[PDB]
Amino acid sequence: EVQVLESGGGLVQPGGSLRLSCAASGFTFSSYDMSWVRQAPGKGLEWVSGISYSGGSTYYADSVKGRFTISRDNSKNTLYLQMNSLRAEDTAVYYCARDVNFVPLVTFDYWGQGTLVTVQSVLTQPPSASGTPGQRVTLSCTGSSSNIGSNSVTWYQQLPGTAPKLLIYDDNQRPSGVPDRFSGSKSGTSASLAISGLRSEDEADYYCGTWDYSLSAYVFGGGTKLTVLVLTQPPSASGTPGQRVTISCSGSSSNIGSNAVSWYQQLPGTAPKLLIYADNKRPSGVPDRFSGSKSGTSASLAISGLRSEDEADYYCGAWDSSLNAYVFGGGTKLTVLRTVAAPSVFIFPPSDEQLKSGTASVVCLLNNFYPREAKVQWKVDNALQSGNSQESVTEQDSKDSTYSLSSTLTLSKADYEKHKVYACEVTHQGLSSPVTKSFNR
Amino acid sequence: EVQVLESGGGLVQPGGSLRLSCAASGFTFSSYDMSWVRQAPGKGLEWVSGISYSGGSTYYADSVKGRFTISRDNSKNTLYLQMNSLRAEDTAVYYCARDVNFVPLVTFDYWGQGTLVTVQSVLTQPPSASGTPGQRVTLSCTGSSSNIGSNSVTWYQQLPGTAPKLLIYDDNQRPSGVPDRFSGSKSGTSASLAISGLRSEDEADYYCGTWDYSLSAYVFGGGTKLTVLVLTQPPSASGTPGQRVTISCSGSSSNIGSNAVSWYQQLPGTAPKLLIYADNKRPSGVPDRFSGSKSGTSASLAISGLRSEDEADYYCGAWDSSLNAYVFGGGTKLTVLRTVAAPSVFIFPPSDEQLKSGTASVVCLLNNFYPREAKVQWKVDNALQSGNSQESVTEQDSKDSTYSLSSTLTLSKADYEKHKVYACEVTHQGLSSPVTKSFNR
Amino acid sequence: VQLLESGGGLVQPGGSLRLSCAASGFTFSDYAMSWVRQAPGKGLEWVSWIYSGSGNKYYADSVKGRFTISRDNSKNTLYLQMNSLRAEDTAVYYCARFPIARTSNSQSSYDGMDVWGQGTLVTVSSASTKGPSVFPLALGCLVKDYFPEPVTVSWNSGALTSGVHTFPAVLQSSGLYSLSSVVTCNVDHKPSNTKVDK
Amino acid sequence: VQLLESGGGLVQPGGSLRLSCAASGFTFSDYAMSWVRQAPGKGLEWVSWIYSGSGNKYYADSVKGRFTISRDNSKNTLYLQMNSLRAEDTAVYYCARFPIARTSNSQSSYDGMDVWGQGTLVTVSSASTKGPSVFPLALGCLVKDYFPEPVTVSWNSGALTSGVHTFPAVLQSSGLYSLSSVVTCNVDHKPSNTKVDK
Amino acid sequence: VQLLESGGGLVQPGGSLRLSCAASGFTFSDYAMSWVRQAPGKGLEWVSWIYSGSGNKYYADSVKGRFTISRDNSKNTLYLQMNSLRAEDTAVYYCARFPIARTSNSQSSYDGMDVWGQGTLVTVSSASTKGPSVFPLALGCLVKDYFPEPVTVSWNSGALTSGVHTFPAVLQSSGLYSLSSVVTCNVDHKPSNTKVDK
Repeated sequence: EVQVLESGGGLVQPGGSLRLSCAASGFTFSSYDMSWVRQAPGKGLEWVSGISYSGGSTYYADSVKGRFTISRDNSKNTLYLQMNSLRAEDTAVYYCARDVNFVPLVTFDYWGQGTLVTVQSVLTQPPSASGTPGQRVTLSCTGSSSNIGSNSVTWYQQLPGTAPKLLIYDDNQRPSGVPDRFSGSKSGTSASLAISGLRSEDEADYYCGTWDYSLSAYVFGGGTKLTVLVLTQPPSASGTPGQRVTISCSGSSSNIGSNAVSWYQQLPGTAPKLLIYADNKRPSGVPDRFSGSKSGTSASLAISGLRSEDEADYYCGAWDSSLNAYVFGGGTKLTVLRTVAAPSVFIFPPSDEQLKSGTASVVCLLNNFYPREAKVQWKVDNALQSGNSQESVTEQDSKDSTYSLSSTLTLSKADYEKHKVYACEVTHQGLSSPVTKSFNR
Repeated sequence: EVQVLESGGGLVQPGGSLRLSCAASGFTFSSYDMSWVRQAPGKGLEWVSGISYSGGSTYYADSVKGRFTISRDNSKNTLYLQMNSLRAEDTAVYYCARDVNFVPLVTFDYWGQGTLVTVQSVLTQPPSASGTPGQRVTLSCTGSSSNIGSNSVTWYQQLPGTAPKLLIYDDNQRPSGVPDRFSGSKSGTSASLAISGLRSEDEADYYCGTWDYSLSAYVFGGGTKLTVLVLTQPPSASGTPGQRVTISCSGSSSNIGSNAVSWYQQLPGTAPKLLIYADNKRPSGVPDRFSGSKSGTSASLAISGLRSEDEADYYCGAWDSSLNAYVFGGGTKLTVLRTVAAPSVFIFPPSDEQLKSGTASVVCLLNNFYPREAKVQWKVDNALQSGNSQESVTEQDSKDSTYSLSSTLTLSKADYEKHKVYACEVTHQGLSSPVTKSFNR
Repeated sequence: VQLLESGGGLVQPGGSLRLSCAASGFTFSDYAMSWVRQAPGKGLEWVSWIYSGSGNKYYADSVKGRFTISRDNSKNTLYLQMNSLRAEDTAVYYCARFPIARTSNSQSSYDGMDVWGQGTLVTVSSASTKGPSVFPLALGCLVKDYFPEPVTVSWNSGALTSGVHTFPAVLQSSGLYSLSSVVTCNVDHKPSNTKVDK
Repeated sequence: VQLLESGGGLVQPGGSLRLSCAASGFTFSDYAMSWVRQAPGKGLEWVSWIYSGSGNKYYADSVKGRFTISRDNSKNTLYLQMNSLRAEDTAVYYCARFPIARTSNSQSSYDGMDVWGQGTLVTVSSASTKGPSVFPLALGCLVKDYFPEPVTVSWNSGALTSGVHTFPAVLQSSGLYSLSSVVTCNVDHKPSNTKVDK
Repeated sequence: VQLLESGGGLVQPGGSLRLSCAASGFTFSDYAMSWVRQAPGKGLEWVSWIYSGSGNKYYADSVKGRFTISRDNSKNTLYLQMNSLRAEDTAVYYCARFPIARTSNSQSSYDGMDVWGQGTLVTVSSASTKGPSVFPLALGCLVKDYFPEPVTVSWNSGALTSGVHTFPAVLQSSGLYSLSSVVTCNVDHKPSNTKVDK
């Protein structure tokens, strides 16, 4: 802990006096330079003053030159700012910042919480910069040969309502705790910060600070409030039993990137079962092979060691922060690669209660066949049906892992006796030679 | 810890005396037999002497019989070798080895670090044996009925420049810390060690040691230094979006086997971006899906979850130890498998400034079409152009992931008015019926 | 833990009715609740979601205004008033418990639709009902001209279970569904409330 | 980190000139440097590599003797004198930083060509320059008879960006290149230094 | 660990003989022993299994009564008396050590047939032997008219090893086998005990 508490801020009147005291613990307070920095309510940071390790050299901003006295008592390891002959412009929040390095390469790492005292910037940093998630935004400081060119440029990220935080020091490096996402840059008399990829936590004010060997002050930057501006799933994945199938769905940042994805397994005719509830985690009661992993915007459900119980519709669902809806995936139809079976072919002439009912529904069946692709053509004595027969195939068998199809031809009562023979020809890979039972009237 | 430190080795002269003392801690030093073993620089182990648990029975090698006195003081738990009337052959490194078991089944597990003293083998173990990785090498000791047949055979693996390490004891077993890879064997008067599969850590000297009930010494084995014995890249890989594409390039041992491969992604019209820098590792700022893996001489770049931003030229580059050049890869042109689009066909008659310029460049365009394969034939009133029209297709669109092609026919100024109608016929999969706008003069 | 839905049946187009979901086996007030729609032979279409009556109720973009979800923690029930019903809403409604409260060590379907009820079936159609007609045919039995889906078809009243394959019903020209059970047949049609043993 | 190349332009065959690569954003003396050649519409040819001036300079087998690489760590620049230039060397030269110093925890493109500059373009040809000729045509605009490549072509000076497809120029019988931008057109030719708004 | 079988040779149909399996390298009394039959070019047909002489001996269903297995732990040998031999028993017999005693940390082929001997070859046939006749052919040599299988055929007495392909012998109309070695030829026939160098 290198915390620096601070107090002494309250309601005062113009032309008065105020003693601000901040106490530093956890480090050798008598060896590090410190400084007082000021932030007007809703305005960029303004560096009040700064005192060296020994307290011998003191530096003051020319806006407050000649009326603020910075002092440092190393015995109690505390540091004071004596504000005298105050003005109306001094109403702000005050921090005392630890200086990591000597001047001129000033580096403010640890900052006080903030004391609310009630009573132009050299670096022409842009007032604001708008970014988008995943973008590469370069927010560029600007100074003279005394500000940027000769001394280190340090970048502070101040979240709304918190003390500033160091991001970049010495023009290039980052502290232990800053993601590499942020990158410093400096060229001639112009510095910059590059944020590659943005998140919701990059919404903050970014300030560039540099010492001056001519102005003899640590000028800050101005504002630059950085602003950030359907689960597409495969229709039918498949794999052989014992394989590891990857069902990868993808939505958006609002759909899945920033929300917990879930994976459900709906077997035919049954309610879905949640197999994955977090981006990775798995509920108890589910086999350990059902792994889940969300990388960025793509969530992968890995099913290892397929079996006859693993064939089902695997949906991925995630809440939408924008649309405000728990959007599901398209629905991956997982099927196991079985050896091609032999379609057992049957046919039934319509019963006499069909004749008593006024219709004739003649049925042809193909049982225990793989794969799903198969055709049935109603050859009624070398004649093909014209868009009257209807057929639906079963789902893959829960144990045999095979298909069953039934084609029904629903013809008129008088149409049954006007013809003599009805038959159904089958086209499948398992039976190159067509098989057909030609029943007669 | 059963460590045994040892000291007392230094520069001496022939015919002198030297006291070597080794101190053992962590075990009951007064209950285990110990011994002094000697290794001439660049020569196999030679067992100097050995003293029992009580210090009552002492055994000496006949090469050093009558001039070395082994002694043991259990009170301080230390053990001494008094070398007297030294010879030139005694310049070596000395170890004191703890004996796990009684004699004759001697078993040397813990060894001293080695004291450098400066001043034939009974077991005819082969001088050397050459092996290959993953091989099954049998290095066979050989002795008489007194060496191998009656007493346990223990195998020590001495890494270059370290103390020996026990591998096999009692002809069959292994210590707690030796992989099962090593297997002892003994038949009659011939012992052997079998290493099934070899690695870089099996490069060592393997010695067979056995007691003698006739010679009354622990003879070692001799040596047996076990010894282990353009980036061709696909021109255009592809895959559907969401798939995992493997771009596998291969060079040589000098190209890629012994040097770190790197994978770069050059989007059309932009500088390449390093996606992989090590054989496996990935720089920050690159999506985690870009995996890399170098197996032997073949490096694989795996791109999982393709998108409209993933289409680029993926090069693999590796330094050459022989040619001394960062040999790169042919350049894999990755493209995403999009649904075949409809080529929007347009044509433009040459402007009148073409006539004022002296040429006529008539252009035909096919926009938003997939795949890359498409043809344009300039049908100038049922006549085909003869090698004058030139065309170049765009790269796959950064967002639409489709192609755009333009064919330009550059004919003479007088050639434009000598004919009346010019037209361009298109051949593509997306438009079976050709589409053409027949402009007129 | 069990959620039982009631109120699924014949609905005239533009009609009004009330799905009631009795939830038992868990502290009903602690978990959010939701309704999920599944058109026959189609995917899961989220209907609506609620946690507190006084809070914000969330609805699908296609049902905003014509649906109203509510809770009754005293009765441990979740109510869905659907009014001015449109044709595409003929479906199966599942009452799903959406946990929104994760505790320290107890890790439980936080934010996942945890448990789904059996689901009722709502038919938004002006067509009237018609009793199933059973016709005996591997022994089989057709069940034709019943409205609406579903009908519970079985062999020997569930005594003979192995080999009983049921294929989904079809939408015929008359708009009347038909299945067949293949290996007496029990055909039970709840909407028309007829039990037939053939 | 940025590497900016300068010195790419018209070169008479057998001529002499100097590519200067200003490197900023990193400790220049802490990383080897290299030049990489890319013939127009072709792969990358490793030109040369250097780490120290007193150190051995690696050169490609095809450029040994006619190329000379050097550093200036005071100016943070990498210089390449190319003399007696041959025809195949017309290309784009990239100045690439080749890290050769890996540290313990900091893992950084050790031995990988890490960062590549924008690259200049060198034309080894005796043909003189010629200003581009812009001809307005999905709205399009041809730019023909300009030498040498590249030319920066855009619609409405970059205001209209979506749908602007640029195809690579071609080598005609006259040796004069031509592109066209399709959706005013801004055509900026640096070697001839002409800005045309049509 | 090594198991060496002896006693494989010519057997008249209905004859009697004794396979002796000398086992060395392990404590013979601790592991069960077994005999496994392999018809030439066929699968492994288990013959018999034993652990103690006074215990229960297990035999294949096809060999019950005509086979007798026994041990001799003093000699570390496993004996198999086969009598009234039938035609299908012409095969290769392997003496296999079947560990049945697993210890705490030592995990060793418990209940697995661990180590198999080289196996002898038993021919149950009344046909007499006949010396091989070499017929030199990629160089090659044909060993025809030898009875029974096997014969050890090699090139240059094993000096020339690479490229020596040996194909399995065939059963001809005369019942006499024949191979050929392709790349002097050494043909060694143990049953007829003839060594031929051609």
